[PDB]
Amino acid sequence: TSRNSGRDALKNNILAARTLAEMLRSSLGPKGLDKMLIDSFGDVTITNDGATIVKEMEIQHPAAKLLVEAAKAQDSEVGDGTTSAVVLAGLFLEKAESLVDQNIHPTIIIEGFKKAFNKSLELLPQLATKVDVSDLNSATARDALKKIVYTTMSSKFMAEGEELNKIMDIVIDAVTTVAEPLPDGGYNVSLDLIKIDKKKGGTIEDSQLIRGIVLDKEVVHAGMPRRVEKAKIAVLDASLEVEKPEISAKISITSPDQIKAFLDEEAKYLKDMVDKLASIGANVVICQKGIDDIAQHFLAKRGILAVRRVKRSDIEKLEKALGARIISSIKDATPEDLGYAELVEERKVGNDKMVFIEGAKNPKAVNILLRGSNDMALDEAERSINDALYSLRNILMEPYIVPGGGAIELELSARLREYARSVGGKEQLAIEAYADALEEIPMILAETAGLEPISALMDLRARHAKGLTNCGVDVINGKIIDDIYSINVVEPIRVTRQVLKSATEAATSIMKIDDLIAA
Amino acid sequence: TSRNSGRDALKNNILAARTLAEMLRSSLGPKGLDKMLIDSFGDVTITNDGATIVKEMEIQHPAAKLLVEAAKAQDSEVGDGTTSAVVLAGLFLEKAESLVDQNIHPTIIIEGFKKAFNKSLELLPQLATKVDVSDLNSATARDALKKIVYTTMSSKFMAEGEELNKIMDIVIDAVTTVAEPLPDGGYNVSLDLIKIDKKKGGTIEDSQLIRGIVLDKEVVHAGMPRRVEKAKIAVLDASLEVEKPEISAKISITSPDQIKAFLDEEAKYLKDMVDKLASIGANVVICQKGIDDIAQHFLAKRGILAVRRVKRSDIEKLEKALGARIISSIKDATPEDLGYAELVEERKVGNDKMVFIEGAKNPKAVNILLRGSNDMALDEAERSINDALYSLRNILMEPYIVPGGGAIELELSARLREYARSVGGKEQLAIEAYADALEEIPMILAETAGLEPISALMDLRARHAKGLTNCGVDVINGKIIDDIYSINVVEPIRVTRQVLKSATEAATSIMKIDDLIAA
Amino acid sequence: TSRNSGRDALKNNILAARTLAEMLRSSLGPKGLDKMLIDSFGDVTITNDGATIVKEMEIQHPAAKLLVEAAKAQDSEVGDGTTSAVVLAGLFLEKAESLVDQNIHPTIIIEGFKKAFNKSLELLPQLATKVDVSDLNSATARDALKKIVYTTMSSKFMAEGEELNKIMDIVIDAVTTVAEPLPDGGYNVSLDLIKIDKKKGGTIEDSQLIRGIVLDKEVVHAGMPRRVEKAKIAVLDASLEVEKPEISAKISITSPDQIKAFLDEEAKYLKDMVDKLASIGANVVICQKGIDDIAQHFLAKRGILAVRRVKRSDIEKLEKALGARIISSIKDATPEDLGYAELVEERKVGNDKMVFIEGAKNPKAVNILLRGSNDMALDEAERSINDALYSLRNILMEPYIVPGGGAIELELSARLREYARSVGGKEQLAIEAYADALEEIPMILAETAGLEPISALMDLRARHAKGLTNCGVDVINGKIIDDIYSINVVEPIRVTRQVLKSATEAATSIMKIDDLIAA
Repeated sequence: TSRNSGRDALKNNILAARTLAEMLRSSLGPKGLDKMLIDSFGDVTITNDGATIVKEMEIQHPAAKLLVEAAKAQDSEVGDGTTSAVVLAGLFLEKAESLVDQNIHPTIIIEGFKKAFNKSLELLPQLATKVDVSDLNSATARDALKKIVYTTMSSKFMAEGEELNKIMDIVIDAVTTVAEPLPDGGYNVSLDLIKIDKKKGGTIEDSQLIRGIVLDKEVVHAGMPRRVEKAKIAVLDASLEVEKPEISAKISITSPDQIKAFLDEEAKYLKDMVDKLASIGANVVICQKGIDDIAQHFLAKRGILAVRRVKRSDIEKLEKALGARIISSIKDATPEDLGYAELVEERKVGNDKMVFIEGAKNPKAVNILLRGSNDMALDEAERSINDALYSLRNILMEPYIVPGGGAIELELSARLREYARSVGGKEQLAIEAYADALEEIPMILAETAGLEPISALMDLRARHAKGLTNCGVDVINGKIIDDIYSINVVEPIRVTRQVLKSATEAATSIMKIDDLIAA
Repeated sequence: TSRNSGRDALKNNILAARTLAEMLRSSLGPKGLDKMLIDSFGDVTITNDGATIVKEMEIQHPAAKLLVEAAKAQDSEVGDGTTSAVVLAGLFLEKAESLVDQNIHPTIIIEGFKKAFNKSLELLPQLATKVDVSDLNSATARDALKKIVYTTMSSKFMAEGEELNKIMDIVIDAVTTVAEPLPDGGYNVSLDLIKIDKKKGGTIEDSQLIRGIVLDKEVVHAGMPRRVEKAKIAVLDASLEVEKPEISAKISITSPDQIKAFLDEEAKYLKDMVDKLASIGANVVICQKGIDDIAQHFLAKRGILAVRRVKRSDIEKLEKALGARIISSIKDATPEDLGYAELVEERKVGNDKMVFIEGAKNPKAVNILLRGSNDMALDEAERSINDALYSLRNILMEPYIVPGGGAIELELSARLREYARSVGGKEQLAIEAYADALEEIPMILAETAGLEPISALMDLRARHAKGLTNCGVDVINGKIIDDIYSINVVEPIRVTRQVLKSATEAATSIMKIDDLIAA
Repeated sequence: TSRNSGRDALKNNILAARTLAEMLRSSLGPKGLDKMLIDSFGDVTITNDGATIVKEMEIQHPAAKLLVEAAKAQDSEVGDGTTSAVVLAGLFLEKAESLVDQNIHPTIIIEGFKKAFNKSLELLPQLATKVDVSDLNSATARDALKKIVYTTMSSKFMAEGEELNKIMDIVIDAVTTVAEPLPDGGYNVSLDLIKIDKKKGGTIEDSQLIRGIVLDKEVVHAGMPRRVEKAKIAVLDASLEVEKPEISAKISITSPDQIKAFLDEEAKYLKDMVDKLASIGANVVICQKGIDDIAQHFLAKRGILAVRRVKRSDIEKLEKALGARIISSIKDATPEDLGYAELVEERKVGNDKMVFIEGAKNPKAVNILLRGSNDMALDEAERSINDALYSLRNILMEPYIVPGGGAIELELSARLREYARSVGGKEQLAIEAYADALEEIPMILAETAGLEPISALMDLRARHAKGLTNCGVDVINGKIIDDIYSINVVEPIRVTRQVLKSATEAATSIMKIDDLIAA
């Protein structure tokens, strides 16, 4: 059992967490420097994604494991902020450590950072920008929605891709149509209710939203109906497979006719099962855990359109949208538990076959069909719609946006270095370190762009002093910019709010740990 | 888990990828020096193709694995450009490396190589000379084609074969007619529609084009037809073989009659299979994964010509030209699925048998039969034919040529060093280091030819300075030359355009990376 | 020969001058911890003066030697400031090392300290207080002068000496009469004209100012007048000694009588010289490099009081006051080169003999006579008189006084962190780190007294802000206190002005020096 002294243990934990942070920080910006990641299997992986470098690397120091655990817990809400969140966490820790070095109790530092964060959450709804809950059915004369998709695409990659951007703006318009509203000013839109299916080949301009369901399956037998009109769809949980007692009958393999007599006995049990489904009057069937080949001939003969591996999430929606009820087993199929579609057809997308389900009693869920060239251009175009889907769902589910390019932070740093003056003993030194820590974000972006960082930090400060919140620095420009609102660089409120929660959580947690005992 | 520092890693990853390049460049061009490559298993291989030397050699340090990935991707498109492209990537990395020593942020270098490159792509169709689409047919009084077929042979070889060259020039002529032409000086007949079969024995002059398809896999038994007139061809995917249950029926060895009856029951399943075919009335039959021995005897008894092991691609052409169906299995065969040939014969090439299907409506794919010599002299003559088809294909899909021997590069270097003047700031040093790198190609050619390089540059610069888009150095000649068109040293555009595309890709990617993390 | 790198060399010369300062600071202020210093010859020495601790110790590194030279030069003007001055140089330097770490060029840091210092100089007349220029006929009902002498003893001692302190107050009152009036409203008075003579074997109460001069000496032979009335004083540069030629006669040991006759010739020239002085009619004579015993026997016979060893400074104060002429040698003694005194007498002080010259036309110089007990208690009563006289000569030669207890410093730091708002660029950044360095003085005095420094700085910072100027921290009381004037902790303007002058000199000097080449 490995022991560690106090003083020493906190310094040793600030260093691991701090080593992770300054290592992620070459990759912080929207042109940030890409990492190279070799596995023990020796495959190389080059990315600028920050949630991917924590997952891909051996980390073992317990305080470095806490900081990835914070990143991971953050990784489900955001892709860029979870990068920014680790950098911020690291910059708070190296200021806390300077107060501990003046022998100041960490308890007080924790309490003065708690009052800082708290002041900050009452300044960001006033420092925020409020847009319309509905620009003429929330999407007309396009404006806002186009800038979020042109911006998010430029920030995540840049290069060439205008004929991709316009299609992505049309998709984003189609999701915006879906949307039904909350009396606050948010919306009841949901990523989860959105489902995106990608098919190989041709043009990205041929991608569309669907109100009903698309099944990406190619559907089992060529002889089954290629259109069904007024379809009664049965959904069944189990395999279409024989039901038999567990302990298994034995015949000799040294008699020929009996190997055929087990095989034919199980095969007349399947032909019974298919007759029960054609007696039920089903025109389509879904079976989630498989259909035998003999049974697929008998379903095709009786004229029934059968689907295999339709995954649990897609079934819940098909149930819910056509009014089915999930049936456990083929004896258990029963004639009013069947749901209903106007039609079910097979349609080719990019030469490949595909089943589109429509005429649906309620589909809350929607489907987007994405057709396009190759694999790298298709995977990348899906990813790109994803980044654009997620910015739209953050402005839809909360109407407030805040300016970016170092703005928000510089204002907290000046109101907090005004707050911290009215504050009393030993609490004021902690608070004024948290005001400086927001000032340590912002300038690093200007160094990423190839420009001096310290003269860019002072000139934003004096612009912030004579003017107001407007000013900032743009990595994509390479320069200080008069007015951030002008270059489209508004950000969702939720990318700030979460990284100030997860940086103040990771740093207060490394401050709160005075000992470490290891087996 | 091996860690490495930022800034430190960028230099180590340029060195590694610069070292690879600097080892391969002595093998560049038509006198370049050969490497010897010994495998782990001990196999020695002496070569000077550059895509082959990276395939055959172990590479371990990740930034030299990246340049190999650039080689790899270019090797799918060209065989000649890939040798050049790896060296080019070295000449760009060593000007970038000096800019990193002057402390100029990579974001700027990345962007200046980019502005230099964007200018170059708009200088290379104005530097290009465009010949003809096909006024009076392409190859008539042969000339331009004869020049590429003699010029490719000079590069790829440089020894006697005047009596090989007239034959290659003739084969090229034959291919060139086919064409299937595309708008605005394009063409559609290509490498994946060209098929070359080489058969031993006698002269290369006996080589021919075929409009139909040529099958190398022999007609089987002697007692089958060796010529079919007005042939009914059946095409079949599956093996002609006995199909039977999973768990395998057993009849004891110590009942010796009943094993013999089990065998003859399986011979009655085979003779049935053949008798179905003979009932369909297919005078020819093909089975892709095989014909049974009994089954080959019955097809011969009935007077049916059967072919075995024919490859997926050859089958598709044979489908398309005879109007046939690829049938799944003897059970799937049914009486509208048969194609049609005016004749089918077995014809002897250097004594040996070969099956030619011909008189086939509407084929786009062609077959070239190359007869000749024993074996080493025939594999080199097929290879020589390939090399001549690839120049003829770079000329067919764009009828654009660019002067070689350093003419396009020395001309981009002066036009970029004029462009780089009109650009301001430290980004002008960046444009001007990419003009310096093209001028770093070219003089290396003069040293490989056994001449002083720096004095050859000054002679080349002065003829390039008093005239315009002319003069070069030629490794074959072993001099400098006023008239570089005139000695036939001109290149198709697609070998330039790609190797300058794949050197900027590789070098731009090796710059963006600041970390390397290894398990 | 050892060489050193740029920036490295500079950091090492900042490290040596830092270690000196932060070691000299444990002795700071009047509660300061004393050092013990043992010499190479083993001599033990205990002191807390900083100009002594640098003298009694070997300091090796050249940049630390430079700082002793800045201390040596400052010790010659003040005995309190030079201690404070070492500490002030280290505290500016450790802020400079942070700016150098910010990658700021020294030329910009030097120019911002120059602008901080010129701003500081226009701030020290505004903070400055002028009491009077003449104070009811000066030292009258004494009050202000009583307080500076009692305070200077209380900082210098802090134990029983009340009945010396009162004597010291009479002596300061006596020196004040002397002081002559400048039209600035200052007073000309000079330490080079103040003289104190200490005799063992009494009580302090019997100490006096004298207008005329005191000769400390016992004055040679008792046989001469021990009181002279209307004294004609001869002053003589040389020895009363033979003038015989250097290339000189010799005499044999065995010619016994001629040896006695050479001895009597050197005594008969000395007796002529003495008779020559006596014909001139002199009554006192001073010979500064000596009196022969024969010349003393003969000078007492003529009723003449001769003095030996009267040093060159004392000799000028006696010349100017008696209207004498310093004569070179007895041959040059001549009758009107004599000065005149009303009387010259011997008076017994502490039972010890002492000679007083008085009735002097126009002396500027004064003499203070110091009686006391023992030897150690007399040297200390001398030292106590010294330091208080030194505090009078600084209040008298400039009529400006300033507050103490870290009042001036806390006030410069806040006015500069307002100056620095009207300044721009990287020289603003440098001004604001100097301002911070003044804030680092002050709180260390509260730690010598046992208080908490960060809590004594927050209570002073809020009291200096909500209250108003003359706020400080008293190390002798042990408190933060408002109106430090009340406590009597007012200093001369010249002890602050100089200690900022010499610190800003040492720190600029170690900053202008790039290299160090050492043999």
